[PDB]
Amino acid sequence: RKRSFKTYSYKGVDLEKLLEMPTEDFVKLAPARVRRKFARGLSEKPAGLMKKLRAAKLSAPENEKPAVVRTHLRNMIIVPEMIGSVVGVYNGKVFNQVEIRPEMVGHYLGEFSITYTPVRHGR
Amino acid sequence: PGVSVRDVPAQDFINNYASFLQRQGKLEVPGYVDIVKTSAGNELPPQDSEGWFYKRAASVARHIYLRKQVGVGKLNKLYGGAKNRGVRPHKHVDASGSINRKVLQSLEKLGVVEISPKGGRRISDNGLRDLDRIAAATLEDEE
Amino acid sequence: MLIPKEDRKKIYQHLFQEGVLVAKKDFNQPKHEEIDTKNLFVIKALQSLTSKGFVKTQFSWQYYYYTLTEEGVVYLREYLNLPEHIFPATYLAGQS
Amino acid sequence: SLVVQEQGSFQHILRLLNTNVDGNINVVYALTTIRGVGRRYANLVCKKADVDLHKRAGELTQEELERIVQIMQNPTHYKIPAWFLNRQKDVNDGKDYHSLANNLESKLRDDLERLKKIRSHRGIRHFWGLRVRGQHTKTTGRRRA
Amino acid sequence: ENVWYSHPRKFGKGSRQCRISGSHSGLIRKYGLNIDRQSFREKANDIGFYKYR
Amino acid sequence: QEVVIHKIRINLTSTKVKQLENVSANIIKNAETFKLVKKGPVRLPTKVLKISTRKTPNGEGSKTWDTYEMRIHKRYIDLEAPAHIVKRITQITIEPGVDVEVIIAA
Amino acid sequence: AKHAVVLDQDKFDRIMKEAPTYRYVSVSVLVDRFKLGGSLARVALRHLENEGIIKPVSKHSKQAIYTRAT
Amino acid sequence: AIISKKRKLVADGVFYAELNEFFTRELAEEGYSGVEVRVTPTKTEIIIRATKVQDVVGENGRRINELTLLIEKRFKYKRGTIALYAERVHDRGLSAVAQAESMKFKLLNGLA
RNA sequence: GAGCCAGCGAGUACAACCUUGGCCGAGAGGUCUGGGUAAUCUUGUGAAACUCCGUCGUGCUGGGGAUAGAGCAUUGUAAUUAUUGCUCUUCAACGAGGAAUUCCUAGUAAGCGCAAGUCAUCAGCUUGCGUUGAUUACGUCCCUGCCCUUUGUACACACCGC
Ligand SMILES: [Mg+2]
Ligand SMILES: [Mg+2]
Ligand SMILES: [Mg+2]
Ligand SMILES: [Mg+2]
Repeated sequence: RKRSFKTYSYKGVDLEKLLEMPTEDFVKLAPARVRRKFARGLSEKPAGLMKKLRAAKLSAPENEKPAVVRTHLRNMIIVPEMIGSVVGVYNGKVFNQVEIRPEMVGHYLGEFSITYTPVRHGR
Repeated sequence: PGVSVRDVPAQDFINNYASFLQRQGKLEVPGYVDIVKTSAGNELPPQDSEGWFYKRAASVARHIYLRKQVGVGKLNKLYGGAKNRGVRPHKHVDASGSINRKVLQSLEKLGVVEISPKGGRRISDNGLRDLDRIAAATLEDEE
Repeated sequence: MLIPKEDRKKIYQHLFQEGVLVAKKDFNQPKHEEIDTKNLFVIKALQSLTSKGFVKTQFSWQYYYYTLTEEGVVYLREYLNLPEHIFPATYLAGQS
Repeated sequence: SLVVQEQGSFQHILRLLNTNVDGNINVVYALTTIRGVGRRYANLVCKKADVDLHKRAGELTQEELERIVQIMQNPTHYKIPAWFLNRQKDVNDGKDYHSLANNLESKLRDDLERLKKIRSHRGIRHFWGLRVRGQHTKTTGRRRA
Repeated sequence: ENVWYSHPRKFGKGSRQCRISGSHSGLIRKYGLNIDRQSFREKANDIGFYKYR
Repeated sequence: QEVVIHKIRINLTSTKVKQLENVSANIIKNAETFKLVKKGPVRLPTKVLKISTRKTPNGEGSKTWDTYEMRIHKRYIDLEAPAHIVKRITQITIEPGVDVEVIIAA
Repeated sequence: AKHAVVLDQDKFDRIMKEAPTYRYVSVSVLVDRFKLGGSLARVALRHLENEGIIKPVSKHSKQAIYTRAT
Repeated sequence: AIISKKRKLVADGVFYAELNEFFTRELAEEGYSGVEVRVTPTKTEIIIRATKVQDVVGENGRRINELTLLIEKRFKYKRGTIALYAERVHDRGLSAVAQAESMKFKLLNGLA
């Protein structure tokens, strides 16, 4: 063994760089929408939630999950700083628990929750 | 008598111009040839492919000659047509702007087009002469 | 109603100067024209005045209009201090 | 331009990239018929090759075919802008790439799998067997896969 | 007095009120009227607008 | 002593047409009296302001419409004449309804 | 497919034999007398117009009406 | 100031309408019928047709003055550039608005 | 490919409107600069459908463009439940539609685009506009509705009646 199955990733290389690249780098190595978002004024989006996540990471039992960070800001994008931490994406009812992974990278928080309950009767 | 540019039936004139350009081999290539659509609505690049550009240039020159002073946007507008936009009805969207600009530049380099005041471009003397010659040739051919 | 009293006083003074007041029907507006106070506050004040007589109010076309009655004028004067032979618009300044 | 003189009859239906290139017709058309190449792309490929679009081209040459295959394989090596492609910008930090046959299908499958793994809204929709790109199924398309 | 009592209402249906009702429904913003259509109709003659053809 | 001709355009915009015409006539008369070089009353295309509106408030019943419209009438009188004269003209010949207006700068 | 697209020497020869005859030769006419399909037919027509044989009547795109000499 | 001519005209019309509305609202007791607006240079003449002209006036410049002030406040004008006048109506019965107003008043009072 | 012609309009200074002209970009779109508060500048809105010469020839084909995947753009605070645009790729149903039923009598019908309206951004909608421009009546009460007249009426909340 050497390479673990295959790299869980964005556009090329491996994980070791993902976790330690901060935000600008990520943006540079991301889609167009994301870039646009980054360009526009960031105030209240990456501020408090991020801090909370960091705190959770710090004060975990080690090996087990961090504390669940609840989120209205479902508009936010999954940057690599908080891969592993659990986020409670809001859907009117329920802060739906979403687990952030090495593949969930560069997608919106709101697109892992689903607000409605899907249709029955006939699929 | 008096030979003129208008006496020739357009398409023929354009063809002649294209031929002349080909003979010259000095209109200069853009770089996008057959890696280019020509309009934002045309689900197929130019069928002629090699050449075509020359013809386009000639057409542009002719247009310039006809009008007082012409620019890029206007040219694009003239060129573009209907997008088979889908199940939606047709709009009018303008043609390849960059390509048009390139063509204009080429013309300028040649000495067809001259930069005008107010806005856009008009015609050079040499270019005019060339056009006249082409017209004459066309007339001769017709005869 | 919750007014820093200074602002209220200022408003009153302005009213006295005028003999009239024109406001918007626009709450959330940060500061009124002429007076350096919130428009909402001014409106509230006007309403209060109306409730204890004094002012006459019209709500036409998103514009509150306000005029003082004799009693109202007197009240205003009392609030201020200014004794007699004073501004409003009950009589002309000179020739206009 | 010219009618095909000489004996002719050089192979009805050629096999290329694990798929059926149809005889006669035209190179572009053949490419299109392959699961993964389209019209404009096909045209571009033809241009690169340097064959006439007028020719029916089931009587194509072997060298030409090879060249075409090579072109299909490699965007970056040849003069293809690399934003004209099927796929572009993929894995971690790296390069744009595309396939055009069986290969293309495989790539698509892989992408789908990835999406599923991610469990993104789109992925979820795909899983369901539904409408990924938010088109209203209140009235339209009442049969489905 | 409270801090957050305002979403950015620069543009859209919410910003553009009418002059009379202050509604966001059938707003004629053509020629800088800014009038809910019914209201305009009611007053159109006074505002110079007459029916001919 | 001066006789400094600035070249002055009088605009004449209105809704009411007859009134406007009358005003124009008056202006012309004044000019004649003062005896000046001027271009006659030029008439520009009548800009029409159209407001199409569903006759209904509630949008219930048949779908009927009312095209309410406004006629704008815009005239130009170009005077090759002095400043004082222009001022005088401005002072006399003002009617209700018509928007009298002066450009002054050629 | 209904065939009549395949190209041969023999086929060419038969086509040639001959431009003479027929009041008018129209791509349409050529196909289907069961000859080489559309484009091919057009090409043949063009060839026939090289040195006499079949002179033209119309010249339009797709409405190309030709007739025997002389 | 300085806008498209048509636009300006429209604005003016709107203003006039507003004024009319205000008059209807406010000068109910006075028996107001209609406004006449003449926009000359410097001064602007706002003529008012009402039944109770004296009432409208007040007592040698009061109510009218107040109204003027209000108008100024509304539309960013200065003192002098607005001139109000309260005039009589030539034959009230020929007017319609006035009649309507009268009827309304009667109704309010409580008549058959 | 080439030819290349309209009419209604609309359009900003306290905002951010239309935006030519120049350079970058396959595009979309960026940029610098203007001109326009408007018979002046956008705008001859050189709109389409059309016309000409060539390429495919009657094969679910290059007809048809849906669903799809990816990227590039833009609007906005926010685009996943694709806003829209563009680029490549996918190529589904559908060979003129049964019972039924709509609209129409001349610059009409039908086609074709423009146009403002809503509008930060989105046109398959809408009110207008012009361009191309026919077929067949120029009658009748067969149907449908409506109108009257004469008739009959235990109805008058009037046939959903009594
Ligand atoms: Mg089409
Ligand atoms: Mg014009
Ligand atoms: Mg196909
Ligand atoms: Mg709509």
